[PDB]
Amino acid sequence: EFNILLATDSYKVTHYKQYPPNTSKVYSYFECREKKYEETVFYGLQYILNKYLKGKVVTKEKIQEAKDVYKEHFQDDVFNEKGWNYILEKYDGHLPIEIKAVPEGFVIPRGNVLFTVENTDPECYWLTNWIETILVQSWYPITVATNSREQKKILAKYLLETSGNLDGLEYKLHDFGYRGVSSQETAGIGASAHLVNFKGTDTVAGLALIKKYYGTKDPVPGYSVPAAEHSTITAWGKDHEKDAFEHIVTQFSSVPVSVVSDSYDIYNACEKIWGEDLRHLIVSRSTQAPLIIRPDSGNPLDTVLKVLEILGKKFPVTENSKGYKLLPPYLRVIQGDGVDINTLQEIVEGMKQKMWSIENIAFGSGGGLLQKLTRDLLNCSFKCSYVVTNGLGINVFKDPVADPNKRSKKGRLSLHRTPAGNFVTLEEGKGDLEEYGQDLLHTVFKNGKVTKSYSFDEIRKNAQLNIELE
Amino acid sequence: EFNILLATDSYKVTHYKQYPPNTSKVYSYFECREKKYEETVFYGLQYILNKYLKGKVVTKEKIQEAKDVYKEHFQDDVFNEKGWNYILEKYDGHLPIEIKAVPEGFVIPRGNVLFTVENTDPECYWLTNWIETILVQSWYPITVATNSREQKKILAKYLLETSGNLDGLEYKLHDFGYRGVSSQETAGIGASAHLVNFKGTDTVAGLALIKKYYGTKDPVPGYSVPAAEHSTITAWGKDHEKDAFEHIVTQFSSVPVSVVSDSYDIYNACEKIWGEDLRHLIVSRSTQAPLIIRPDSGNPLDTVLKVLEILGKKFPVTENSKGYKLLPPYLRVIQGDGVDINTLQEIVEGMKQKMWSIENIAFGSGGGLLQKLTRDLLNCSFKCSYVVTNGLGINVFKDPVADPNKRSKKGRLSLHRTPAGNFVTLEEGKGDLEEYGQDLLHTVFKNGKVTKSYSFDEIRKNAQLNIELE
Ligand SMILES: CC(C)(C)OC(=O)N1CCC2(CC1)C[C@@H]2CNC(=O)N1Cc2ccncc2C1
Ligand SMILES: CC(C)(C)OC(=O)N1CCC2(CC1)C[C@@H]2CNC(=O)N1Cc2ccncc2C1
Repeated sequence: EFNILLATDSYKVTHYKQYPPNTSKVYSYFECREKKYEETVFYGLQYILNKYLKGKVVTKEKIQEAKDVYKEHFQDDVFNEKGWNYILEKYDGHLPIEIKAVPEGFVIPRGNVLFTVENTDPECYWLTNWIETILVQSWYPITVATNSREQKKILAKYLLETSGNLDGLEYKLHDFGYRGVSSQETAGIGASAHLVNFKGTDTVAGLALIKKYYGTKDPVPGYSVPAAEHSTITAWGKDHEKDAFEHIVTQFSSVPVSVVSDSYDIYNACEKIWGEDLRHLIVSRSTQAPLIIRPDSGNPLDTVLKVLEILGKKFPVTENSKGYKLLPPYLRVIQGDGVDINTLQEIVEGMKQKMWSIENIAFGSGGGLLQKLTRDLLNCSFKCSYVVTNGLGINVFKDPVADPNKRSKKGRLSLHRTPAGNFVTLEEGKGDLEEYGQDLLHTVFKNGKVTKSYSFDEIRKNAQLNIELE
Repeated sequence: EFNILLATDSYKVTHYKQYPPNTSKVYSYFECREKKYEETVFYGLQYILNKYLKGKVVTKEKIQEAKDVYKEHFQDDVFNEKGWNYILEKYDGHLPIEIKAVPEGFVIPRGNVLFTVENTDPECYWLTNWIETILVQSWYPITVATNSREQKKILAKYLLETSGNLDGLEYKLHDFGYRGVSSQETAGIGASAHLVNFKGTDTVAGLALIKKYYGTKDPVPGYSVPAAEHSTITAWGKDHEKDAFEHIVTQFSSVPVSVVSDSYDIYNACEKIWGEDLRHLIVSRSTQAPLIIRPDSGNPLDTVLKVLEILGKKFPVTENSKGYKLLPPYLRVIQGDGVDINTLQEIVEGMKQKMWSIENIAFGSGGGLLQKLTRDLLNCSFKCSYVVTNGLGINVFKDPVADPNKRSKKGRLSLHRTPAGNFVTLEEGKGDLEEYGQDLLHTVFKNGKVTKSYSFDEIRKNAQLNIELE
């Protein structure tokens, strides 16, 4: 059993004794604080609301367990038993909290309010920041979705330049990250975030998360194809790599198949094994079932270029209408080693310079896609901006002398469209003046109930690229 | 409800069709591959074995669900229903797998076998690498434990040099990482890995994980103390920072209390508020209840040094027997911003150069400790080294021409003590020659049962620093 009373930073257990006396309201907000990643995809809050925050989340037993744990953990009795019992007795253990959020999938520039949190009962002023820790973990799906989207921009730019269109863009960056993340839960969350932008994944955990918490009209939100790993090649023995390749492409003769080719010598594999010995098994394949050759080692750019050079001399290459070289439709390449947002850019630019179409290549990314990301990439942060004490509201904030970048916003916040159609966050309750049209934040959680939800289809629509919007 | 049939990389669903015909055995191993991190702490496999791998992990319902999901995911019927049904019918859904591993908490040089996996039924040759994905996630607790231990070495060195002993070392690096990790599950796993080396944590999730899967003689494996956050200071209003400080130290007058002091001006807070206005409330405190001043912004080293210099002029400083400056026992500092293994080193060395004892300071680390780590840091990797096909065992491996660092080991593996008492991994079944004594790996999992396990107390003992043992 998950216990929300045990799902906070230890020090937050002690904060109910630290706020000003006679405080009836604590109001806090989340932003991806300003100073590359100029705009962020808001995604993942709905998962947290449903899995952890909604319904009866307080019980007699959970309160007693927290009491027992904290007694030993602090070697002291500090723990707001009275405060938690109040929620249990008054609200049947539902959290007296209201959360307002920008719609999921929305693409918002840095430094804007993305969601706000406040208590709905004066007794529970302490609860707003109790749940900071769990809500701030939304940094992860936001960051995966954003970084995945930025890679989609790079791919779109180069695919368009080298081919004249964006056909198949949504399968150009595949999630290989299941083994390389920190947990099963992280795998599902991160994979789901990547699927906001693409349709290809091997991180199966993402599928069930989307089905349970978001939903799609299609049976599944992500797809894959058969592929070898080094074990299915090397098991045949060093002298039998050709036998492995032949067996595998024949087993998967009528679907696309990726075959890792660098077990011993990627260049030999391309030029002699695929390019000569087994060439007859390749050139006979359907356009709907290409062989996808997979290098997996060496300098990513150098290796991709050398593989393409080798294949271009063993297979019939055409020149497309943009002037770029194109392998025959039954043959493609996938680079799935060392791919991150930086190396992706390097590879596609290198290909373009050597006159190879991005049509020729797909990418897989594991650690770079799902694990090599932190909360400080987008400066995802939760801060109190407004309190009511003795019936008077005051606008509060931090502003550390040595770091203006950590200054936080003041007062009650709202998010608005500007006259030019951009975004602006209004501070100090100025949204109440109604000079800027409707607040784009919507109540998504109130008093233990999820009040507004988005489908995965809606999220995908909101997160589209401008070029996709033609 | 976790389903092991949906907890693998998609392509592994297709591998049972790719191995050589009549393969009865696939044998694989995990290492932290050689190229500072020269030695790794082996920790976390026991969690995976118990939570995910043991007992009846296959049911009719789980098979049908996987079948239904993969049909859509692959747009084809590639799923091995028969193979999974065999496990259900023959072994009541228990995995016919044997896993041997080095004891948890063991500190082992890079490039050694840490665990091995093989099928115990010839029909389940495909099962060995099915579970690669889930087992490889052990990289995370291994890496957190290892990186946390490397930071303990730094702290030990400087604490010993500046004070003459290691008293309180186990509380010098505190886990602040709960909000900065990618999920609740990751938080618990990561926190538990840090607790292999230290006793201080705010990531409460780590406590219940340890209790459930490992166990300690003590009631809890980790501890904390009351502390403020920016919201409990700023809520008082910008003109009332002093009132906030006074309220908090008075509420927590007889236990240690950390109070964040950089909301507006860290240097003013130290020199004028703590150092003058509230000095009388500080010098009266017990040595068991110090005020711990917490800066949280600016250059970490520069800020710590300036804070110490300020405090040194407002409070009575002594010189310890090693010649280093020491704040009075009722006053300490905690630096919890921007701390990672690199900045930790820079701060303690800078303090040493300015003649400040490491006794004066403790560290908190969040993102650096639990999130800013990837599988490539220690090159944690799972590879097939031995197969049996047509009754003949063959030693198998990869050895990519362009990257000798990715070469894998050959044949049946074992771990041994050398004549000088170091570790060596024997390949090609050479352990059977008995020239190197007994295999140090133990069977930890066999046919659905955990066969050997370790308490958290034993893991801690195994992971001790030499300087602690000495
Ligand atoms: C056919 C079409 C053009 C629509 O799509 C593609 O051509 N793609 C290129 C090939 C593709 C699908 C997209 C990526 C997957 C093949 N999988 C693969 O190579 N894997 C899986 C995996 C998981 C973890 N680690 C290592 C690997 C190696
Ligand atoms: C008294 C003794 C000498 C034994 O130990 C210390 O002096 N310590 C320094 C103070 C200590 C305990 C060890 C760390 C905790 C105070 N907690 C704290 O500042 N937090 C918690 C937190 C969690 C997430 N993010 C930000 C923070 C800010």
